[PDB]
Amino acid sequence: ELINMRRYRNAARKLIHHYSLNSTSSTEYKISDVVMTMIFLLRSEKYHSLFKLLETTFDDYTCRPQMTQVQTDTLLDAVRSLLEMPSTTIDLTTVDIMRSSFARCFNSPIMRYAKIVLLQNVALQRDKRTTLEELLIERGEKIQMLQPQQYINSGTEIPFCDDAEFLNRLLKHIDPYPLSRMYYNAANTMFYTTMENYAVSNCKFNIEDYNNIFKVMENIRKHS
Amino acid sequence: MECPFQIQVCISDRFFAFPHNLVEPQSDVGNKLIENLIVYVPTDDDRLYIDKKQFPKFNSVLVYRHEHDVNIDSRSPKKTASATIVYWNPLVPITEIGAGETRVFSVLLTNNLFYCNTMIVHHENPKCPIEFTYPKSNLRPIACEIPLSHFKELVESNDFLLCFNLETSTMVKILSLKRIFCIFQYRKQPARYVINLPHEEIDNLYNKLNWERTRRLMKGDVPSNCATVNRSSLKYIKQAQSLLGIPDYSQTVVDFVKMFQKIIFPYQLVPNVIIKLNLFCKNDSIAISSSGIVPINMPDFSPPNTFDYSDYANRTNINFVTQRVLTDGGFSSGITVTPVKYNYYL
Amino acid sequence: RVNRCIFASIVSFDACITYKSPCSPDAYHDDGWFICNNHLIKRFKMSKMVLPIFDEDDNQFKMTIARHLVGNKERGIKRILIPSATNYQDVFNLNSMMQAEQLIFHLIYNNENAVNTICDNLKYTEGFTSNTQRVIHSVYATTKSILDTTNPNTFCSRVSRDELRFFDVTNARALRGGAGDQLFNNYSGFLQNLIRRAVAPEYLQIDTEELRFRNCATCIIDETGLVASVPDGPELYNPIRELDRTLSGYEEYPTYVPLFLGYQIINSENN
Repeated sequence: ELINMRRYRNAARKLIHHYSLNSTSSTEYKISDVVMTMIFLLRSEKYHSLFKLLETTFDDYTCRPQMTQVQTDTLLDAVRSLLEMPSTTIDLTTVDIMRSSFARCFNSPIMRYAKIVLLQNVALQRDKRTTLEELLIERGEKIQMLQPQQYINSGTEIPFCDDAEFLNRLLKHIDPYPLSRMYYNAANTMFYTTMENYAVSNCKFNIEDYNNIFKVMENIRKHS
Repeated sequence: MECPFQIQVCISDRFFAFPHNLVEPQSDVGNKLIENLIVYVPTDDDRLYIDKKQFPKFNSVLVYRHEHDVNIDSRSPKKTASATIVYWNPLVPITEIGAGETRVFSVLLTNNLFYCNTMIVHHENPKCPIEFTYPKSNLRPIACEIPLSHFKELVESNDFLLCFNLETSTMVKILSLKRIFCIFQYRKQPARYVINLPHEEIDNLYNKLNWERTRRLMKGDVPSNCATVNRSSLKYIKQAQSLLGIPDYSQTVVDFVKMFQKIIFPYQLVPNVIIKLNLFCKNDSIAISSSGIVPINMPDFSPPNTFDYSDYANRTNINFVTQRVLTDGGFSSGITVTPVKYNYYL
Repeated sequence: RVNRCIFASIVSFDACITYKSPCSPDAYHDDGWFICNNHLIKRFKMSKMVLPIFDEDDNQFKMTIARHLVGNKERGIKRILIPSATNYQDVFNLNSMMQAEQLIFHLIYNNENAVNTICDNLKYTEGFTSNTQRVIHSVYATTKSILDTTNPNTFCSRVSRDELRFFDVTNARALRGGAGDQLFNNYSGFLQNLIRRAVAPEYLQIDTEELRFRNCATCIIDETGLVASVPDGPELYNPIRELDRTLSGYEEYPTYVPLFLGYQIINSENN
């Protein structure tokens, strides 16, 4: 055939993992990748729903599209089959994030060196932007209502494995792991989780203040 | 492997000892009986179980250890018309043919003899030796390479420990094992036994035995219900036992399988023990009436297209049922729903 | 990484008084022995050491061997290195050692009656079911899991020609030199393996070549077990400034007398 289906499959997989799951992967993505992905979606009849969704945002990029329950189910099935990750939560927030990101990209002009913009954009519910204190108080009110679940009172010292071999084997198994990769993954993961929760919360985040000041505080207190 | 046309092969379980009565002189075109008889054996050890006085017909007897030769191909064996030749449990390609007939009495049927002629002496009502492991008895070890020494003990004693020197090549180990197994199958009562070898080698030996019995069956030998059991199946049996079987029965595998044989028929389905005991090669069972087992199948095969799955295979139905069960149970994940699709025919 | 000494599991199953584990680090090695050198020198009169067998082609091959731990004036039970089944309790007065030691020794000699008596008497003590029951179960399980491997390998040796170890005394006239071959064979598999790995033969036969190390015997097997009494003569000595200045490193040639008894046969295949 005239289409490298495998390579376009790989490109679409990478881009969707980059935008939707927002996995730790972070590399430069060029117009080639988006073109390949759109062609891949258009080619597959199964993915015509996703293709139509992406196309719709070209004109108006400021709204969640209206669908039916069956349409949503089929869309979830198509996305799950594409990603080949049934063991994940991709219910609705994933789709909204993807629509927002593609709305930004398609309605963005050409740039020489990236844009590097946070995915805090085009939130839903059309709610006025809310403050941390207001939402925190409102939600804590619900939290403080009732319903604990376990009553551990006396308190036993935190157990520790006394066998050294059980520790030396673990050290041997875990040693080859590079520490930098682990730290980078964990940090990026916390960042993305906070970003998604905040975006759904429909509030105004601190781009380079709250997490940044937290890091600064840790470094200063440990150092000086 | 293309056997020469002068070879005659007799195979029987009771050939672990030399069959003196069956050895007779052969006549070539010279039409003169040849009395110089020459015999071959696997190892020098077997020489100590061949009487020179058990051949009244023959004038002179010469014994040799059958040592493999390379200068002579099996396609055109060397001919020595000056002496009759009779082999015994050969383990390498035969290379020497006596005048006229050349019988080969063996208890093992390798590939080298497969394409030769054959006269199997099948067996009636074999006993199945019992395999177990100690983890309370006086274990009686046996020299596997020379079982003929301990014939009286094998007849009388009950527990036995297969023991092999590291010298023995794989073929000789196989031959000794087959000897001892035939001895057991001829025993008056089942005998317990174990092997003092690493498990992988035991599996290799049992694969060899299974293929040997397959060749025997393909030459018309009567089937034997006694056979070895795969180690993975043994682990599954041990897990089932630990789950519910308290003691260590002698034939606990047979116990499980018959304990489910009691139910195979009336409910019309395979007991899952059999399924796990076994890609494709799907097993079934029968009754005198026409009906299969796994789906209650007809005697032909899996039907090609019996009825549509529109109401089930659609993603909407499976999703609705999944959401219903998840909401009712309070789960968030860990539950999988599959449509009832394996419906051959009711 | 894992120790392989039977005495390495010795524990005071009282839950109050601590227990000792004097086993040396070498007891973790799977060299064939099953005793830590400390316990070997403590309970028995043995001291692990190795002997290398070379050739004219400079090839390495070493075998296990033991050493005396008795002096000269000691007699009677003191001369016994490894007692027999009947005469072990008296020489070891098991009533004086820890109960776990007694249980282990009974298992070694396969004294089932002693094991059953110790178990059913230990049923009586208070707090037994709490933790002493599980401790006795752990000790018994470990002892079984150490003994078990030995019996097959000892049994298989007692089956076929691979290595024909004959304890026949050289120079048949000699002395008592009892052919206790079956008294050895009356030992448990662990004891048989230990004695085989402890004493080496005087004549050795590899393939067809013949090798000899000692002109006479060193120990001897008797109804009271293996006793380090040299046949036909007094026992050998055991050691346990100017002239010293002029004597430098001159191949000290250790004077302690190691074990030497029996006859061995080596087939081509053994390694």
